[PDB]
Formats: sequence, structure tokens, C-alpha cells
Amino acid sequence: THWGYTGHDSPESWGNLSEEFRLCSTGKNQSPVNITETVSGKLPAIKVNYKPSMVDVENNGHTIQVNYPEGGNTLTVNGRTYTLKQFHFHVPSENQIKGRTFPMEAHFVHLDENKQPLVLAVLYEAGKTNGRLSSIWNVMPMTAGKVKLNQPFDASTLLPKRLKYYRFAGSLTTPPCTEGVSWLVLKTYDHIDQAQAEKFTRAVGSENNRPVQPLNARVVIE
Ligand SMILES: NS(=O)(=O)c1nnc(NC(=O)CCc2ccccc2)s1
Ligand SMILES: [Zn+2]
Repeated sequence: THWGYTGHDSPESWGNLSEEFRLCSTGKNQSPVNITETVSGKLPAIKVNYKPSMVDVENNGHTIQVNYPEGGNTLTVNGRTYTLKQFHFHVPSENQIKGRTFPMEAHFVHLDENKQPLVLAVLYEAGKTNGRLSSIWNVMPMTAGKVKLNQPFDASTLLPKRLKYYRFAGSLTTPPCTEGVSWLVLKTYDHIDQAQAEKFTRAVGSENNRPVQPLNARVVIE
């Protein structure tokens, strides 16, 4: 069922659009969030095992998505292994840090053996053109189709060597807004241009940022 960021489709209305989408408005542990009050804690370290892969690059009419047909790109945290399935973007960002919104956000979406979801988020500040993403921005389809394995990419490049993160629990930020999702947001920011963000926006057709949802009973760990 059709959903979007403006008109009658809009996020305030996602719950009304379909019975399958009802948690988008009813649910109490939704993403994204404004990270403000955090409990300081001893979080387990992230180990990143990403590598040059063949990826498929899609415009799905809501975001640009780099898909990974095959495994082998993994993240280990607290002894569990999560497989990178895909990563995509939001312009502007969805999450905030103390009210701060960033020009863009990347979401690296994983599953472990148990099928537990985990999104790892990189926030991009205003700065230099992003060299490492230009591979993707060149091949970026500007209509609802896919550019296929003619496309090597190394997602190692897109993560910092400092892997300090905020940790909370929440939802998909898109319908059907399934809860059950672990969020790690990295404290270290990468960088983009204005020209790169607008190209994304041009291609996807709109700004694809869901408003922040109350944290409610949830605690963010620093
Ligand atoms: N905006 S976002 O970063 O939170 C999203 N990421 N994935 C979305 N939906 C899917 O990936 C389809 C399959 C799926 C469902 C549940 C868990 C993992 C994968 S929304
Ligand atoms: Zn996302």
C-alpha cells in the first residue's frame, strides 16, 4: 500500500493507510529518536568485517538502497554475528543528537542467525564532497529501477575507525514500522556536500525523514 513523506500518504497518516501499518502510530518503541538524556554504560565493542563485494543498487521510490545478495559482510558485537543485508540513506537524517539534525543519515541493516534486526547509523555533517560514496552516486538510478552487479563496493570505507555508539531499541522508520530492532548510532560523523544531498533528493523525489518519536520507557546508553 502506497506511502510517502507528503500529501495524504504522510508519516502522521501511515497508521490509517493499512491495518498492517498500525504500529507506526500505536507503538511505543518507535524510531527515530532525539538522543538527549543517556545513561553512560559499558557497551561491547563493535568488530566490522566488511569487504569488496558485488552489490545491487536500487531506487525504491523512497530511498537509494545498496543491496547485498551474498553474506560475508558482517559485524560482531557481544559474541553474536550480524550479516549486512543492505544499506540506504535518509536526507535529511532521521535520528538527532540533542536536537541536532544532520544533512544525511546512512542505515546499515543486519540480521543474525536468530533473525534479530540491527541497524547501524552513520550521520553525515556538512563538509567536503564524500569521495567514498561517489561510486554509488554515479550509478544512482533516478527512477524506480536497479543497477546490477556491475558494481563493486567496499562498505569498510563508510565506517569510522572509532566505533563508539549510542545504543537503544526501536523500530523500522518506514511502514510497517516493525519494532524489535536494535539501534547503534555511531558517535563519529562522516561528511557530505550540498550537491550530493540534493542529488539524492532529486533521485528519490522527496525528503525521506520520518519525525522523531518519543523515547517513552526507553534509555539510550552512551
Ligand atoms: N529506515 S530503516 O533504516 O529503519 C529500514 N530498514 N529496513 C527496512 N525494511 C526492510 O529492510 C525489509 C526487510 C527487513 C525487515 C525487518 C528487519 C530487517 C529487514 S526499513
Ligand atoms: Zn532507514
